[PDB]
Amino acid sequence: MRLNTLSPAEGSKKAGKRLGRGIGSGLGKTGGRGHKGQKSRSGGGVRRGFEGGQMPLYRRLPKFGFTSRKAAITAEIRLSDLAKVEGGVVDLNTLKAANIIGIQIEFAKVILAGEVTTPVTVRGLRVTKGARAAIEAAGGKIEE
Amino acid sequence: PKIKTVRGAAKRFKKTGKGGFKHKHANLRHILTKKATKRKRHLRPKAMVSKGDLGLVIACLPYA
Amino acid sequence: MVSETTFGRDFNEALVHQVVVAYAAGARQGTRAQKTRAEVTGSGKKPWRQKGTGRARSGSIKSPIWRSGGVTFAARPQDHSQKVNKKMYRGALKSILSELVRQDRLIVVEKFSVEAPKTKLLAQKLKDMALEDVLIITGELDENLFLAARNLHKVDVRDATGIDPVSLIAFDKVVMTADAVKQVEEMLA
Amino acid sequence: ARVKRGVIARARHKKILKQAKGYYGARSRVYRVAFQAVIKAGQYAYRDRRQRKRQFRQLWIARINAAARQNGISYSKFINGLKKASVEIDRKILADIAVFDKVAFTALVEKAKAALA
RNA sequence: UAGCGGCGAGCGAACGGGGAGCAGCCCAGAGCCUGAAUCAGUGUGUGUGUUAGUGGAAGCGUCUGGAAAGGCGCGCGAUACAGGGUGACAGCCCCGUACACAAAAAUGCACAUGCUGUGAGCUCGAUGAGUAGGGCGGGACACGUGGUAUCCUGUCUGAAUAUGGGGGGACCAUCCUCCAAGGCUAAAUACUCCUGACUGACCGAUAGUGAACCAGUACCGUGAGGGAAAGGCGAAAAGAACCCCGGCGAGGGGAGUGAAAAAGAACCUGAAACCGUGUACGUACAAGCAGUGGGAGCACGCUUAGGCGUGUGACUGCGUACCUUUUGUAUAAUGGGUCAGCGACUUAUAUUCUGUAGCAAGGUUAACCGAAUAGGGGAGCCGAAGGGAAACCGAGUCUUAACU
RNA sequence: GCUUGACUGCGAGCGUGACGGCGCGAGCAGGUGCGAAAGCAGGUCAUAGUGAUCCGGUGGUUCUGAAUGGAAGGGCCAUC
Ligand SMILES: [K+]
Ligand SMILES: [K+]
Ligand SMILES: [K+]
Ligand SMILES: [K+]
Ligand SMILES: [K+]
Ligand SMILES: [K+]
Ligand SMILES: [K+]
Ligand SMILES: [K+]
Ligand SMILES: [K+]
Ligand SMILES: [K+]
Ligand SMILES: [K+]
Ligand SMILES: [K+]
Ligand SMILES: [K+]
Ligand SMILES: [K+]
Ligand SMILES: [K+]
Ligand SMILES: [Mg+2]
Ligand SMILES: [Mg+2]
Ligand SMILES: [Mg+2]
Ligand SMILES: [Mg+2]
Ligand SMILES: [Mg+2]
Ligand SMILES: [Mg+2]
Ligand SMILES: [Mg+2]
Ligand SMILES: [Mg+2]
Ligand SMILES: [Mg+2]
Ligand SMILES: [Mg+2]
Ligand SMILES: [Mg+2]
Ligand SMILES: [Mg+2]
Ligand SMILES: [Mg+2]
Ligand SMILES: [Mg+2]
Ligand SMILES: [Mg+2]
Ligand SMILES: [Mg+2]
Ligand SMILES: [Mg+2]
Ligand SMILES: [Mg+2]
Ligand SMILES: [Mg+2]
Ligand SMILES: [Mg+2]
Ligand SMILES: [Mg+2]
Ligand SMILES: [Mg+2]
Ligand SMILES: [Mg+2]
Ligand SMILES: [Mg+2]
Ligand SMILES: [Mg+2]
Ligand SMILES: [Mg+2]
Ligand SMILES: [Mg+2]
Ligand SMILES: [Mg+2]
Ligand SMILES: [Mg+2]
Ligand SMILES: [Mg+2]
Ligand SMILES: [Mg+2]
Ligand SMILES: [Mg+2]
Ligand SMILES: [Mg+2]
Ligand SMILES: [Mg+2]
Ligand SMILES: [Mg+2]
Ligand SMILES: [Mg+2]
Ligand SMILES: [Mg+2]
Ligand SMILES: [Mg+2]
Ligand SMILES: [Mg+2]
Ligand SMILES: [Mg+2]
Ligand SMILES: [Mg+2]
Ligand SMILES: [Mg+2]
Ligand SMILES: [Mg+2]
Repeated sequence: MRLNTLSPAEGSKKAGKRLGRGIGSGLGKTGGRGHKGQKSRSGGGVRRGFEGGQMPLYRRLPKFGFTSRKAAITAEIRLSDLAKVEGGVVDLNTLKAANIIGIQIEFAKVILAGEVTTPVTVRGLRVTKGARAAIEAAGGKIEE
Repeated sequence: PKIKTVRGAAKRFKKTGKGGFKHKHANLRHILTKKATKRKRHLRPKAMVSKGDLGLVIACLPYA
Repeated sequence: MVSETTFGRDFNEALVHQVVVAYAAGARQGTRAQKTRAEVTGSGKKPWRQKGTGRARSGSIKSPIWRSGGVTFAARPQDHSQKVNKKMYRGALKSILSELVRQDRLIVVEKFSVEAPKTKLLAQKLKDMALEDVLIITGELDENLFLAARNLHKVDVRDATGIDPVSLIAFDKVVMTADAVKQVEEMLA
Repeated sequence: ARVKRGVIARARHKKILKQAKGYYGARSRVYRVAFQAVIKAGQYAYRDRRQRKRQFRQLWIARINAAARQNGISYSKFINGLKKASVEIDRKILADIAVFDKVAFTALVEKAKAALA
């Protein structure tokens, strides 16, 4: 093991394309750009979504919906997360302390995702019908 | 710098569970009286972006 | 065997390679530049008219085609530093330390010291141990051993905190105080 | 990491100019011309490895024809006769015999004549 | 991201969080008590920097060579093996370097202590009006007048002033929060004409500054302004006494110096195009991309004594350069007089895919702290759940009064 | 003659398009007309009679509602 006996893993270091370095390379002359047109040019090529002047898809289709401000401050808690809080009480504050939800989350819902195997008190959070069954199955309480 | 979302595309397409995009159908803004109820009814639900167009949508929505 | 996960794991060459390369990349200063056609000193005057003179059309005296012109893709100062994942760094160190043990290049001592800050003392101490090119790793920074080792080019004296993967590989042997081993284990877990 | 091209460029140009020795004028002196000359020399040499096989067969056939007609038979009948005699001696050897051992060529003609008659 | 946006191209926050750094005050006024607090100014000391410096270890023999620092042998210093120089590559030859010291005089800074301004503290108060706000026109806010808050004001107006007023994104109520129309304020931040030291997977004379050189010069331009080319003898000038040809030339030949002068100043190396002299072979009855395949002869070398090799190439088959551009080019389409040097897919950041490595239902940290490529820092980001425009529901959800 | 199936929600499956789209459709739910009944009817013998998106209008719908209650504005459905 010396500085001149270390190799990278096979396949880890592919050589970069070098365009315009002769016939042998396979990328000589035009450098893989073909012949002429806008796409051959330095800085050449049409913007994203441009379809040649045809009304593009993102303009011929209608806008829909609005963005909810409430959704940004609402989170989902997995059953797996219930055992990651300290003390076995799952509140908004205990989830925030355990870094399960962000600090600005005002509303949180426990869903049936993953599993729970401890008696956890859930307080102040919504709970799905499946999550409620799972929490109660493992001896927990859903305080509203 | 960060790629900029094409904001018009972000108002037209929502990404689905398997990474497709839903959109609202064209042809249901106006000139509705002449259109059959059946035609309009089929235009109400959201539809998926077709394979030909996904490349164009993905380009426009790098942070979708 | 000390911890087996630290001192008796397989040599992951690919991982060690990445961390060694990253280390050398981290040593690069990356201080240089050339002048683009924007930065070469000269006028923006078109050297001669577009048409009629019989010459190739010219636009700038600073064209990179021209003698004295800009460099087409003039270098800027670069940061060549790579990210090494904490776990990949620590993983590489464990692989290195484990190989040093397998290759009989790690020697452990209870104590390593010299009396005065005198290069002659350390030189004599080292040649008694059949050592010449050696990284000496101590629990703490000792003044006298450091000063004694300074003028010996083949010898380097570190604390446990200042181990690096290149130095572990570079030096023929690595002397570690028993205290340094405790600290390096604590480091790597 | 600036790379000067002089040493490598020189070596490449010299390699081509060495292959262009003997060529007329700019073709043995001037890289641009010598390079074209060397490429064309290679194209011709490729072509003429095939043509050589054609030209030598053509030469052998002409000589066999001459030698056969000295012995009172055409080339075309001679070859047909040897084939009917089951003689597998090829044209290179027949043409060589035709020149260097005329009596053995006469014996081949006699064998060929016997096979046809 | 939210938004803004011929809702196009594009533009693009804030709240909140993690860090760096942190510092508060005064007037709109009298009275009491006094000059006490704190920074300014101008001195004396006091250390401590700066502007010259001082000391600073240890090697010889032999070999090659013009020369030793190289080889070889045997020593020695090292808080000094940074670096430079010396006739080739020197820890020990020299200058340094580590380290330890130094200021008559001037001066930066940090304090200690006079002097002259400076006023602390307490009670009593007081609380910035052509202002806030408005109408019109503009501008600024990520925010293009929009449903448009907020800020600024050219124009016209115009409050309440603490029992009051501002703001909380049209607006109103409620609640919360703050106090405009007076002012000052260090640090974290930005920059480098300039000085010192140090560093570079930066350049090495067409590069690197335009400028390695007497370069912003020569030169060009009325002027603003434009703007070059041009480095290297040798270790040491020992830079060639003297002689000879020549015009008391140029230039040269000797001699001498030197390791070398084919290092002689038109000077290290000394490529190529281009131009010559010499030799071998061919070539004056012969038609074309000049080669290629075949091939005699001649010359010169060589080991069957033989063929072989090297040069040449009579004669002969085949054979219309290259690049570009094109349906298609010997094309009478394009480009190139030749050589040499230089000359074109990069860099940064974001994003996706592939490979590869780590870890794995987790993965990873950013700024920053840290002399620390370590270690700390999990603020964040991505992922483990989706459906719906959304509220919301959730392994479902949406659709619909309800789904086969 | 009697009528409003020129219905509302959906839709197996299929045709035709680069796409945006366009077309055909039995059957299911609700409610309806005609017929004694089987049944037939989601416009017209069929194939032309058309215009994306943006912006804005009108009606419905507390889906949203920038401290909170409202509102404005936005969304969604119908339509211009
Ligand atoms: K390509
Ligand atoms: K050392
Ligand atoms: K010696
Ligand atoms: K030296
Ligand atoms: K006003
Ligand atoms: K108030
Ligand atoms: K210049
Ligand atoms: K220059
Ligand atoms: K020929
Ligand atoms: K053409
Ligand atoms: K022409
Ligand atoms: K990439
Ligand atoms: K990867
Ligand atoms: K379903
Ligand atoms: K029905
Ligand atoms: Mg190709
Ligand atoms: Mg081209
Ligand atoms: Mg074309
Ligand atoms: Mg093309
Ligand atoms: Mg361009
Ligand atoms: Mg967090
Ligand atoms: Mg509508
Ligand atoms: Mg330059
Ligand atoms: Mg780190
Ligand atoms: Mg170089
Ligand atoms: Mg030549
Ligand atoms: Mg000394
Ligand atoms: Mg020399
Ligand atoms: Mg006030
Ligand atoms: Mg105001
Ligand atoms: Mg005003
Ligand atoms: Mg107003
Ligand atoms: Mg305005
Ligand atoms: Mg207000
Ligand atoms: Mg230069
Ligand atoms: Mg040079
Ligand atoms: Mg003379
Ligand atoms: Mg010479
Ligand atoms: Mg000179
Ligand atoms: Mg020299
Ligand atoms: Mg020379
Ligand atoms: Mg004739
Ligand atoms: Mg003749
Ligand atoms: Mg001729
Ligand atoms: Mg011919
Ligand atoms: Mg043409
Ligand atoms: Mg042709
Ligand atoms: Mg022609
Ligand atoms: Mg031509
Ligand atoms: Mg011609
Ligand atoms: Mg042309
Ligand atoms: Mg030309
Ligand atoms: Mg979701
Ligand atoms: Mg009809
Ligand atoms: Mg009809
Ligand atoms: Mg608009
Ligand atoms: Mg509200
Ligand atoms: Mg509000």
